[PDB]
Amino acid sequence: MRHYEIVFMVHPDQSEQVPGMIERYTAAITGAEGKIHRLEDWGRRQLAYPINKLHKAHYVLMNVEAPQEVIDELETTFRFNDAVIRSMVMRTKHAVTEAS
Amino acid sequence: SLSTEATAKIVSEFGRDANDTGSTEVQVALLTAQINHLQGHFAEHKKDHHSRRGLLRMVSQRRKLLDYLKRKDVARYTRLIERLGLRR
Amino acid sequence: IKVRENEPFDVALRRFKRSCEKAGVLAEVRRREFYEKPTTERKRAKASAVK
Amino acid sequence: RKQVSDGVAHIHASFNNTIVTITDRQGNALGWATAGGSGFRGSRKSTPFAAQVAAERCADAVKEYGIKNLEVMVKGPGPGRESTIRALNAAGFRITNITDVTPIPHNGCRPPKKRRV
Amino acid sequence: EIDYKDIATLKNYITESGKIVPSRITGTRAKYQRQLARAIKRARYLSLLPYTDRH
RNA sequence: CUUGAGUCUCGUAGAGGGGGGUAGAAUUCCAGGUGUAGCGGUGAAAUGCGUAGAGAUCUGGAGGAAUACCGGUGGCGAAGGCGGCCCCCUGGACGAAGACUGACGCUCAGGUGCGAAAGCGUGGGGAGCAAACAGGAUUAGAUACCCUGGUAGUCCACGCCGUAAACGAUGUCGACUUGGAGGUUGUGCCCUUGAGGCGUGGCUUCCGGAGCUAACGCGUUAAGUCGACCGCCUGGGGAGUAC
Repeated sequence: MRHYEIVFMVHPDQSEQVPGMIERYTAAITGAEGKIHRLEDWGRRQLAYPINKLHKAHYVLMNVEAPQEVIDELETTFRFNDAVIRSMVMRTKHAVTEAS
Repeated sequence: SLSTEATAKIVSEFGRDANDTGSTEVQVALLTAQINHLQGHFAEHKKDHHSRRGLLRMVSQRRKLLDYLKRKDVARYTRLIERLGLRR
Repeated sequence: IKVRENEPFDVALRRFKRSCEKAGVLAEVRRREFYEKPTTERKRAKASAVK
Repeated sequence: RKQVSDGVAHIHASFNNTIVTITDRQGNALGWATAGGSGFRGSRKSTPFAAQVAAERCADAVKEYGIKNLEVMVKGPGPGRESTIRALNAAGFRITNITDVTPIPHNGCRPPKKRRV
Repeated sequence: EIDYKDIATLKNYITESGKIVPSRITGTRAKYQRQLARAIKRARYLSLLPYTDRH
């Protein structure tokens, strides 16, 4: 498989869904013969610019390792989900853990 | 390019011994794979020329090797062209 | 570019931001573009910067 | 007769002319000036000391309220990016923040070929 | 440096305009300059850092 | 047989290519608020736009093209060319311990393929720019330069056309031959205590010695000393024209 690192920022007034969103994704990854060696909840915070309006959003990281196939399934559930304002996921670059 | 679990795999199928990544029988066969595999890639995109240049490279480069075998051991040639379904 | 100071006075601080953009990358546009004229004059003016 | 108290002032600094409008906080026109309308026209304007007399004319149309303080919005290059702010500092107005709102793209549209003599 | 979360060690390589500081006044071994800029770009999407300044 | 050439391993840098996403700045336009007699343009002017309310300003929306800064005397590519961030498919280059094959190589008429821009066909798209065209100005005249507009086109797909000062105006491959300063990227090593210091490869700038050259100049990336193969020249015009 190939490592990853996805940081999704969900709408500020939908934070309560963030915790639930994590379980789904995480569960899938685990059920995809993958691994999760990084995780952190940044919560709400001011933005550089009012990206997609407002001036704050909920941040979360990841840095998985699951097979590209199953992660490509994420872009869909990510797009078709007004909760999440912006999506941004880079490639492997070898397992990343702690710090951040 | 090609995956190790495949490259280091095939080498142990045509090599007249062990870890003989040099052997024509090996190298040559190793070329067909990356070639056949790319044919599915070039089926898409098409306009991607800079990648075909390398494709053609390994193709002619493969032929340069086939001619050699014929000029070093007639048998080995016809004995390998089959295992690779070459000539077409 | 963002100024702001206590104690009313028209000192300046303004020409501080006048070193990153300002009337430069402005007139840079102004008229037409460049295309080949730059890649060339940009690589000739470089020769100047030698001595 | 509204008494905006404080409102930013846009300084459309251009070459062939310069104009400053003392708009309100939200961005409503309260009083605008103009070099072309400042006696001298043709092209005699432009020059800084010519725009200063223009924007200063606002303190005659926007003075009906009582602007006790105001910011400054300088846009575009030309002889009127400094002059304006100066004349305003003497007119009696205050100041809250100076800034350049000149439209600096990222290689978007392709500017006009133009000029070639 | 190869990231964007390290927003802490980036505000130094910019200015009141959030513009990527040149390598002239940095001499950041070049190879690093390349990486340093790449971060400031992608990092701006996560609103971690600003693009311009007027907005 | 192994040093040429190639394979394997593990790393490294890259605007190499094809596909799909996505972001921010700006322009234009549509709508509405504020506000009022100018705006725009030039050397001046005028056409043009303005009291049916422009310009300015602010809020919301639509759309297309290109990606400031980083950006460099930088990098990648056979050439043409290739700059936002992200993912997917993919090519080449280089270094190092090495392990492997064993001359499998160099060049290449004909042949096949790739080719800036402009142009062509079908269908899309169209913000800005702009051949044509139309006004205004300049002038002796002005079928121009300048100004106000503006259509093809520029953008996308797919197919065609094959040209360029397609330029290093310098064919590809290999071996030799004083030096100096620098750039970029790999690797070994050094109280690795450091920005760092010493080597050893790749690519690349500038100066320059011998030599070469008609001179300018080229000068280890040669236009120097040699070897292998290919393309080409034989006065100017007529003519890259006629058939």
